[PDB]
Amino acid sequence: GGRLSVDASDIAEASRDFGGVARAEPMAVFHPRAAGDVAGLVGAAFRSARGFRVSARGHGHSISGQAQAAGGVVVDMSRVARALPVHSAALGGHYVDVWGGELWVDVLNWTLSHGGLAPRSWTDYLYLSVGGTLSNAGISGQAFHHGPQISNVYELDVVTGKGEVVTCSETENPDLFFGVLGGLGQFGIITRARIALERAPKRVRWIRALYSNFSEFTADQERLISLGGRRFDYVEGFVVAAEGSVLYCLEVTKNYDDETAGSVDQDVDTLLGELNFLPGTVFTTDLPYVDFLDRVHKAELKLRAKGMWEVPHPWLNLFVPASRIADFDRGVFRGVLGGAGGPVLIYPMNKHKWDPRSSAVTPDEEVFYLVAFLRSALPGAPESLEALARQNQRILDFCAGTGIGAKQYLPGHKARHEWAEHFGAARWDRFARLKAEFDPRAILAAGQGIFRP
Ligand SMILES: *Cc1cc2c(cc1C)nc1c(=O)[nH]c(=O)nc-1n2C[C@H](O)[C@H](O)[C@H](O)COP(=O)(O)OP(=O)(O)OC[C@H]1O[C@@H](n2cnc3c(N)ncnc32)[C@H](O)[C@@H]1O
Ligand SMILES: O=C(Nc1cccc(OC(F)(F)F)c1)Nc1ccccc1CCO
Repeated sequence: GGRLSVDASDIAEASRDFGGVARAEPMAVFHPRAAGDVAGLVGAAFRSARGFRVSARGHGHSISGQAQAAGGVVVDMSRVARALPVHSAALGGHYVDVWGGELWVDVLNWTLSHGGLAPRSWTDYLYLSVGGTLSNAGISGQAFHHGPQISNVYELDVVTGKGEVVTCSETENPDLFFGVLGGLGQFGIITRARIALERAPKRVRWIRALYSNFSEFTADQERLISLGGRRFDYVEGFVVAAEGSVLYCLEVTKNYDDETAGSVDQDVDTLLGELNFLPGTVFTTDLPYVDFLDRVHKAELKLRAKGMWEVPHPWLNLFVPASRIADFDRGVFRGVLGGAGGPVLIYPMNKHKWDPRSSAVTPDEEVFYLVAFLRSALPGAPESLEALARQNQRILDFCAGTGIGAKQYLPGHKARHEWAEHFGAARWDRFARLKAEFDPRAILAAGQGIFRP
């Protein structure tokens, strides 16, 4: 049903990612029409004498070649008839079946136009694939309450490293289901995901407030994620330099529709009155739900206009235990980064919203932060990338040297002992046994660099 391509433009795209450093080239790009085509190509890789590398590519947003298949085949999962959202009296809510390669922006537009429904857990940027985010976690300001996107999926169709098509969920083949979720593409290619949906809000009251005190900023973020009961629907934060001394910006939203429109003003005021931000630093925006969710695509268009999008992105994302966040500000925000461009995001989440059976690796603490260092190197300036990479290593060295039990989100580890350390003994054993069962020849997502044939 599908086709192998050797088009130079296809080979070039499959040989690069948003990180802009890793450049491992495949022999061909596979364009599947349906799941059976993906199964055929993986089956052929498993049956071949050589056992060539096969990796699915979502939207190519990896930082360090995780979707690259050196001298093998890259499956271009990008987009056919779409399934309509479905109501279930047994689940007590809606769901939608989507193709693994579908972009979250296309999922949103589809579900809104078919019943005004939408996923309840997001990423900040919607031009990412469903299979791509579900293989990591999929995190944004809703995760503290709904959990990440891996906690908002009922079922999957997975093409294993043996080319077998398996339907899995908590009740059917749970080992494969939980293994694949946060699994870094190690156990199969997601061809279908059954996404949980809620009736979508119509509008968003988007708030930002400034802080000069890190203890008050984090104390307010930790109180907000423990609510209610009156609560915000989104809790994020970011670090700001004195020009435009360190400032911290709290970012929150209150979702509303036609029914709740008359209570949104007082709900926001009651919640904000209980906080400790700097007086006269509250900024507010009122806009449609789709416009708020697509806010990063707008930042993207302004960057493409300045030739500042197709630059190297040495991004570093860390999960930091809440017990060590104060030390982190002193040593990193004030220390390492004290004194190319890019935001530094920071906000806490609740570990109980993360299913411990999945492959995702979080710190061993109930409340932990995501600290996202989203810095870009200067265009056509290799020394800018090098200096940023040295700063990232200084951040990891700081965590190592002070015993902060941080974990990398989207891990960029190379060595086997680095992966052993990342997972820990119990999780590593579970991970390796799943690999022996579902991808014994290490064909899938070899660009992650965890296993070898
Ligand atoms: C570039 C970027 C990334 C990003 C983001 C904003 C931008 C500009 N904002 C994020 C956010 O708010 N929250 C979050 O959790 N992540 C965010 N990211 C990172 C993003 O999630 C990752 O880059 C992730 O890899 C998804 O991106 P993408 O869809 O482009 O996938 P990929 O890079 O090609 O593949 C990543 C790994 O997954 C495997 N893969 C890909 N598709 C599948 C399927 N269908 N099944 C199984 N495995 C799959 C790849 O082989 C690779 O190992
Ligand atoms: O990339 C983002 N968010 C984002 C927000 C505003 C501007 C952004 O910079 C960009 F260049 F416009 F993409 C990125 N988040 C992300 C990235 C990787 C891993 C996890 C996250 C979630 C942090 O909230």
